[PDB]
Amino acid sequence: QMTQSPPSLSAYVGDRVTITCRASQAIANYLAWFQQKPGKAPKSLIYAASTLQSGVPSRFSGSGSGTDFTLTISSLQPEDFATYYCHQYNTYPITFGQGTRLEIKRRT
Amino acid sequence: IDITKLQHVGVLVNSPKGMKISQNFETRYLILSLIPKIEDSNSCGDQQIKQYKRLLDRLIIPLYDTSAQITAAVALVEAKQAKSDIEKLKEAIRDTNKAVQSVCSSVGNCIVAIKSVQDYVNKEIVPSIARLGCEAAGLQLGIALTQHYSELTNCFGDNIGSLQEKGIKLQCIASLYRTNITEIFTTSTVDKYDIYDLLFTESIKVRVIDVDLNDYSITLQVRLPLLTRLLNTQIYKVDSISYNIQNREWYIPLPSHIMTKGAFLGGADVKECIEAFSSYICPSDPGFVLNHEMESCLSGNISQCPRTTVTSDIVPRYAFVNGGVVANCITTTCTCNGIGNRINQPPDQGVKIITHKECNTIGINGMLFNTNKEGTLAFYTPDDITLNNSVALDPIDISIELNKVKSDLEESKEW
Amino acid sequence: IDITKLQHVGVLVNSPKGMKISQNFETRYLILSLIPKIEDSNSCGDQQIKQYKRLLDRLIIPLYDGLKLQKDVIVTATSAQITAAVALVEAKQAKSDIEKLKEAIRDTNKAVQSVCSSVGNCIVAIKSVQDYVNKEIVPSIARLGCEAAGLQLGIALTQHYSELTNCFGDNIGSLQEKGIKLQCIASLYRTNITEIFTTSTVDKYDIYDLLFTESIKVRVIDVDLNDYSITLQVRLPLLTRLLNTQIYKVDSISYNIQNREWYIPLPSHIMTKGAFLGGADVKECIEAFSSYICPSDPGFVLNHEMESCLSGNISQCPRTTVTSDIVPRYAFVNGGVVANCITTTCTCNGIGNRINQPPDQGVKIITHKECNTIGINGMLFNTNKEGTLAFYTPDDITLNNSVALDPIDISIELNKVKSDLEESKE
Amino acid sequence: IDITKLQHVGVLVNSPKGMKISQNFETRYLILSLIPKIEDSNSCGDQQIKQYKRLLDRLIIPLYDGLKLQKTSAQITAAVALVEAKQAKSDIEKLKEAIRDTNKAVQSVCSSVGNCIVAIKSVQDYVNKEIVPSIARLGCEAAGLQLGIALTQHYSELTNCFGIKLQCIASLYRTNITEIFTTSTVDKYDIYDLLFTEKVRVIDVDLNDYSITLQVRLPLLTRLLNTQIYKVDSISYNIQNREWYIPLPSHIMTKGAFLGGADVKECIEAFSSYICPSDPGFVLNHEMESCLSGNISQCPRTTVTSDIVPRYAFVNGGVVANCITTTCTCNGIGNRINQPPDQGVKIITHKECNTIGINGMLFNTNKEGTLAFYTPDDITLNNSVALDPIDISIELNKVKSDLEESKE
Amino acid sequence: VQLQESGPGLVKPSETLSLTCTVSGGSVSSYYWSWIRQPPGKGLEWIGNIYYSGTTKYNPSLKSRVTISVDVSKNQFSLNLISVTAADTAVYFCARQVKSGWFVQPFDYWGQGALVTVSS
Repeated sequence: QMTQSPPSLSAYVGDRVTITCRASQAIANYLAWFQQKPGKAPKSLIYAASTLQSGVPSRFSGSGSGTDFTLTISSLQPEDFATYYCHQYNTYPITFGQGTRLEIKRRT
Repeated sequence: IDITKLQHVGVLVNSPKGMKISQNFETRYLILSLIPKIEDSNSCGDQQIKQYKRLLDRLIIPLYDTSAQITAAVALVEAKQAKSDIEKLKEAIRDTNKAVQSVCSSVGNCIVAIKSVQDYVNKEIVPSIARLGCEAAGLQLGIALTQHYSELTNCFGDNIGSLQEKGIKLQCIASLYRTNITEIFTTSTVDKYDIYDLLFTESIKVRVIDVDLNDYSITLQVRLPLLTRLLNTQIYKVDSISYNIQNREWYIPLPSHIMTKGAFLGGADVKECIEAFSSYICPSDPGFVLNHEMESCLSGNISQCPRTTVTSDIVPRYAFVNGGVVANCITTTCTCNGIGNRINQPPDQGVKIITHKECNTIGINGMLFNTNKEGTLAFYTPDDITLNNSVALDPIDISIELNKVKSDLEESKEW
Repeated sequence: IDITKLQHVGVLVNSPKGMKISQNFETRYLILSLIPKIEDSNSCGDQQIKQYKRLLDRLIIPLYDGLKLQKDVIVTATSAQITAAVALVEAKQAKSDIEKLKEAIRDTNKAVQSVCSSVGNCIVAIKSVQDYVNKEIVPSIARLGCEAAGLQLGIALTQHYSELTNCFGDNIGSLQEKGIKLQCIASLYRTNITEIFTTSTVDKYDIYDLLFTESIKVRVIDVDLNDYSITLQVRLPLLTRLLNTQIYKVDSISYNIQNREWYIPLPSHIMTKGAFLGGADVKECIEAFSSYICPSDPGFVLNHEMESCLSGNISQCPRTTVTSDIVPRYAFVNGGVVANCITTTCTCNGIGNRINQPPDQGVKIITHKECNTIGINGMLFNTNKEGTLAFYTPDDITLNNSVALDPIDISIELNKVKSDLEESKE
Repeated sequence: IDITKLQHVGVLVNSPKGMKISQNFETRYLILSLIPKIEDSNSCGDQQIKQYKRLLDRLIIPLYDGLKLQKTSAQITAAVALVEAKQAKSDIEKLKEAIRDTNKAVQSVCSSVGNCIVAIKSVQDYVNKEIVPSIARLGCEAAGLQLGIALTQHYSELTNCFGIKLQCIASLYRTNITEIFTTSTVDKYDIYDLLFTEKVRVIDVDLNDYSITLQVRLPLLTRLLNTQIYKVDSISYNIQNREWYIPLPSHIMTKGAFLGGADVKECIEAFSSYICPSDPGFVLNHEMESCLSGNISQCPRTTVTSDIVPRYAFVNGGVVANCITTTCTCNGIGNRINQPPDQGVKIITHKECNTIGINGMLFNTNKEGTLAFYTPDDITLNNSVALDPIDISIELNKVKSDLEESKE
Repeated sequence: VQLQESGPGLVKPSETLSLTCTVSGGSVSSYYWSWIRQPPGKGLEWIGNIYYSGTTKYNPSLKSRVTISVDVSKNQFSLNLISVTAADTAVYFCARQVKSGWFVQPFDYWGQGALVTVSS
């Protein structure tokens, strides 16, 4: 089973921003970070924790394995304003987490 | 030992070997642990198995209090001190960082068997991080430990008497941990020797002196002999065949193994005694000691040998003595198809002897090959033999002849 | 029983112990369903079940052939077939309940079925693997998929099939006359015996004996070939003491005369019950704390000379020429420690000496008092209680009942006797 | 053989049933190939796919020293078998070369001289079922998981039986048992009779490919005739209130037109048959068989020590027993039927017994085993033998005292 | 590629419900699809997969309630369930995902939203 370290991050543009999903039970097999964007159709982003999908930029990347796992991002931009999730495959019911409502800052 | 006549009357002396005994009682105490490792709490099925293992140990915990019990208690009480000693170290080493680790001084070891499958678990581990599941790792682990449980239970399911006697034996525990211990059985103990006898640790028996229901471990005093030769003591090992007489087939019985020493001998029992390339290994000198009459039959007035009626099998066709052939061809007719004839019928005979120089390839019931055949053997001697040791084995037949003698002696003692 | 005087001719008679017998036939019945059931097989494991099914024919068909042979001249050949078939006909009376109730298992998955007509008499069942299949289900659904759960099932069923074929071991087509033990079917499940073998009905007596039915065997009265079930006449005992019953044990430690280590032969166990005096065959039956549980009355009759040896007329005790076992040389009699003190050099270090024995005296007792430190190889030990002399020690002893034990030796002797008969008054 | 005159002394004789033994053997050579070759794909392989190989094959291959001893004669039966195997080993190796890298063709039916070495490959049927996971469904790493655990299981099943019994090496190949075991030799005889039979053996072994070689025998069944097997079941009979029985083997038979004991302990019963290679004909005392031939007045005896039910049993509906340890209560009317002291038993017949209920067990009559007639005989208690040798030793030692004190 | 849902958006309680989902491009019969839902407020709950060989596997949180369909010709698949309570007021996305190693994972690939609004 999975969860989320922050339920939100009031992160302004221009900094590293990341995550710590902890597996419960702590385990290897991997988690498909996907962003859901309310108002449009979602899609799957990072299959197997570093093999980011076709066409997604290299800004995102994932670093870790096993009991927990974390993100790696820099050079932020507002278009990534969408609730992400994480995942636990190898306990057949396809678990998710509560959610990460990111909130960009410096409103124009 | 007139083998040159034994060839002619049927008895054979094949493969004379040596003998040795490990009369010593060097013991070292090596125990069990049955609860392997896990990382950050897996426990995926480790609870499904341990109450089950307690269900085994149910009929292992009890105890209570004879010229073998004196041994089984004197060893145990002299070592109850060492048991109390290893209690502390047992407490220390129940928990570990690796599978195979235990240390003691007083050069004698205390090195435990080990957390049973922890070798395969240390192999299993690196999947379960970075590649696999709690589910799949527990799957593997459960199937493995259940294999191990059955493999354990076949050795020793239970207490109640006569299971431990042909149970716990060190070579069966070796079979239990075989995949683990094939390399390091010899190394677990300090002693080293050739493959056959001490490295083999011949079929020895060990007794569980203490058991821990609470932590699922058994305290085994492993016995471990020390070997040394016994000189002026060899063997003239034995096997018999058929032998015709009056167109009827009789034989003579003897043991499967014997032993001689200087001037004494005996048909030593070697069931609990493994045979080797040059010298077999009994744990104690057998005493299959025999009649003066049969001693003479062996090594003297051979006319005093017995003679008995075959019924089960035609033992000839294992008629091969130093390249030659020794079989009951008066009835199991034979052929020298080269140097061509049919083998003849001397009616007084029970076994011809045919040399490699006589027949350059002998036939039997209908096959034809040749061994070497240039060995060392000879014969020319026809014989007529006294008949005053006719016996039998069937108790019915003995009793009937006895009742016949009763009839005769009753007639006589009335007369 | 002259317990004491024997102890200068090499005997340990341990102690009296009581006895029990299974007087009655308390009887419940069991049936089996050798398949496990799954709640949903959405193209799930069914090949493995087919493999097991095909394999099980080999074991199950000879059983049906034999069961079919069991019938006598019917009322709808050999000895115990009589009682077996009569019990099968008495089971025909409960065939009604059995055949009504067999379907509830196939109808519904469950580990143990406790449907019963009355409280006292109940008939129950066990699906061969379902206790474990209730956790084989979870790898198949909501832990993993079925591609490997089916494999786990296959290995499980193969282990179970070997585990049954060991005890229903088809050595012969007509094997049914041999008894299947309660303990293979006890191990059919692993951890339900201490529940059902104590709960099947009122079973009160403790773990030790009544819940220790080793010797008991089991019938087969219904075998099926379409749902693949077995039925078992499960007898059950009901025990009480038996009167005046004293079961002793018997050892035989050598007394060597003139460097000839010989020993009286005797049975394992000897008992006495009023006038009864015979050495039972109790290997099949349990050793308890103070009273032997054997179903039958194993006492029987022996040679008169053996009774005379036990009764006290010891000059008829038969000696025996041997190379003795490792056993008969020395052990302790309740404080009185006896050996053969011509071979093993019993050596009291207190006072320090080798212990003297004449060749005349076979063996000799040394008690608590005559030497506290009775000395042999490994003596740092305890010395408390009585082993009484009580034999008019020393005495003259005879030899005229010696024997030989191996048949060929007797054949030799009687052949000599034939020649001697042909020589005496010829 | 003379059942009729034997009914009166406790004998049962079940039925005549012949024998069917092995005389034509049809030796076949089988090779076991291992490491199931993945279907022609890539990207997967492991080590404990191989670890056990050195282990078992090194347990086995040093067992060669006890073969050159050619320079109970099953030693040389084995020797001749091994010589024939040696003679064929050339084509054995040629086939092995063909099949090894062929990585398919699980079973081979070449049939150059006789039937081909089948070269049973360990798992390849299941592996063919397995591949479609490994390709077009998933990667070959879940396949590696499943295959590793399955291959390990198959090895653990090997190690149980590696003097092998052929049914276990069959049980290795659960499906593949009946096919080859049926159709190697064209089996128009009962397949089930063949199923009963069981020896299988190794002759040599490869270590670099790790293939095991076996020499299988797979015989034919030729019915011997003019020879029928009998079962025997004796019961008590009483003398002076001494219950003595008649010792006899479990079986007897009539080879040709002569007689003799029978040892079907080797073999399985049938409806007319007993599938044993060996022909047990173990001669017994002429004194004994004088009774079976018919001369009953020179039979042996013995003091009884058994359970009860060997004191009564059926003979074709009509029951025969000792009426003293089991009081004969025919319901004609139900009352005790005691003997003369002369007899030991009574052959009770279809006189009034409609449905007897002795010992509480009610069941039905209509005997058919004829000769409703008793037995008067001599006081023919001559051979009062004893079985256990101890009693005989004391008996003859009393005889020794007797002769020694009477010889003076 | 492109997935796309279809069907009504109103169901009275304890009735049957069924909605369809179809591709616009791609290639059916070579792999699976699956169904995911969530309430409008919180969470994300997997319902079950669909496999082109007529095989489905479901979350036992909703055990024995549901069935998923196949359609190889029209390149679609749909739902059919019977215990349509009110607490399942939610949205029902569609999945289309692909192999990786151990066993294979469905997720959001294309679905704009199945507008469900159940009512009394």
